[PDB]
This record gives sequence, C-alpha cells and structure tokens, in this order.
Amino acid sequence: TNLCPFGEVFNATRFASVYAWNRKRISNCVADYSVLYNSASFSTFKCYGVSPTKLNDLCFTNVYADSFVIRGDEVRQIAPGQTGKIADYNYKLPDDFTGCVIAWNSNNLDSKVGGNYNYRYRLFRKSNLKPFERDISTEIYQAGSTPCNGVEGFNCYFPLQSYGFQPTNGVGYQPYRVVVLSFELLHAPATVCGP
Amino acid sequence: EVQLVESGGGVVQPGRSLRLSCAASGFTFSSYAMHWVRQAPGKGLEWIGNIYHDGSTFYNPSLKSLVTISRDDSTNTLYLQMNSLRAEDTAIYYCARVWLYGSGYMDVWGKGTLVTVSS
Ligand SMILES: *[C@@H]1O[C@H](CO)[C@@H](O)[C@H](O)[C@H]1NC(C)=O
Repeated sequence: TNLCPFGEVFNATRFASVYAWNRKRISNCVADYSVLYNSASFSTFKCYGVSPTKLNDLCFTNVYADSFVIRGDEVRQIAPGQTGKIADYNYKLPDDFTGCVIAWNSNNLDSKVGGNYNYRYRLFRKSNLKPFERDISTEIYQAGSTPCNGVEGFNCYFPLQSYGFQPTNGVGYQPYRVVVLSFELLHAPATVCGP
Repeated sequence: EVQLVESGGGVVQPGRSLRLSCAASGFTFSSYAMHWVRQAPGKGLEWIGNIYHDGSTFYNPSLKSLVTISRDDSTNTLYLQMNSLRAEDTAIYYCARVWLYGSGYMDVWGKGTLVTVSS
C-alpha cells in the first residue's frame, strides 16, 4: 500500500557522475507513474518495450532506477544499440532493454558561473562495457609504443574527464539529469505494482 | 617556461601527518586540473587525487580518508595533507597537470618527492 520513493530519486539534491551512476532498487511499494508522464518538466521521456500510459496497469519485479548527469547531446546515447563515449565506456543499455529513459535539463541546478566540475565521464576504456556494468575503477592507461613505467615514456593519459558546465553554454552542452527505469516482465512474484 | 616542483618529502613516523607541496611556475594555474599520483618501489603508478578550479576533490576509491587535496590559487600552488600514515605508503609522489579542453593527457610532470615511512 505504500508509495514508491520516486521523490527520493528524481528530486534528489545531488546526482552522481555517469562513470559512477547511482543504482537504486525499488521494491515492495506501489508506484504511481502518472505523476511522471504528465509532468512537463521532462524533455525526454522515451520508453522501450512498454508504453508509458500502460505503466500504471502492469506489475513489475526488480525495478531499478539509474541516476546520473550527462550533457545535452549525449541523451540520445542512452538508448539500446547506440554508440559513443557514454554507451561504450560509461553506461551501456542492453539490446533487449525494457524500461524508460527520463531526462530533463538541469542547467539551473548543476551549473555554476565559474564552471561546475563535479560531473565526469570515462573518456576511454580498453573494451566496451557490458550492459548494466559500472566501472568506478580509475586506473592509469598507456598511450602507444612506450609503457607507463614512470615519466620516462609518453606521458600517461587519465580516463576520467570532467564536464565543463557553465550557464552561458548553448543547449546540448548544458547539464541534463537522466534517470533510467529498468523492469522485469512477470517471472517471480511481482512486488512493484500500479494502483 | 613550464615547471612543477615538489617539497615535503623525508623520513617520518607512521601515523604522523605530512604536507606535500607542488609549486607551479611559468603557467597560469587556472583552466588546468591538478593530479596527485604515487608510485611504490617495485610497483606501477597509482593515482591518488584530482582537484579543479572549483575546489572539487576526487579521490581514488581504493584509499579513503588517508589524503586531502587542497588547491590554492593566489600563489599557484597545490597541497596534499596525508594523515594516519601506514607502513605501505613508502613511495615517490608526482604532481600532474591536465588541460580541461582536451583529452586527459597529463602533459608535464613533477620531478617527484620521496616519502619513506619507518619505525
Ligand atoms: C519534485 O518537486 C516538485 C515540487 O512541487 C513536485 O511537484 C514534483 O512532483 C516532485 N517530483 C517527484 C518525483 O515527486
């Protein structure tokens, strides 16, 4: 009978970076999705494998809310089958993904006049990430034909690069908050239901 | 020209604090992000921390609460406070500089400082 804590997810004060995205397990509650779609705050509300209108009528199990902050033109990369820095090295969605990607502009919270430097993306990884795999490991990596055995060789590249968030930036570079809801369609007893 | 110099190394007791300084000369300290890296004898390089112009400090998940990165922009210097020194922190420390408007290339490096912990 109790409500699901979407307020603790969407209306949180701080979001984690896309390399270290926050995963919250939502279970044992009634989820009212009608306050999400009818809100005009969300610029992107794209659901794969389920219609958003039907979200109230279905009972899910193991609902996951994945929250992070990415820039404006990378929101298209939060989709199945997309390529880019975020899809390959930061946050990968499976090909058989069922769920919803919700993203909204957060320029008035996540930008500072001198530049906000709290959100960082994994610029490079040795291989592409597996679906729903998190890489919080920050490791020094080499450059080519010379090893990273000190300063002696070609200087060693760092994987994590911070976003330059300023309020004067044009759209597409502005901070966008992304919450990815992931569901499972009726296998074990369902714990998250609509009204 | 561009130059990074460090100070604060020596032989100290374990658990006593240290303050390693990285002075930058020849370039404006802004618009670049500063890194602290250490390498142990017989081991490869290990990244410690990052600090930006905002004051956002990012640490390695492997080591927590041992270090504190403190930037200062009046005199273009970078400070590291090391607390609760363990025996395994014997290492050569390096100060690194990345440009914020490019890939994460660390460009010029500090010469390094030696920290030896003993009992
Ligand atoms: C976030 O706060 C606003 C403030 O009125 C509220 O309308 C909105 O429903 C909140 N979001 C959630 C998911 O509860």
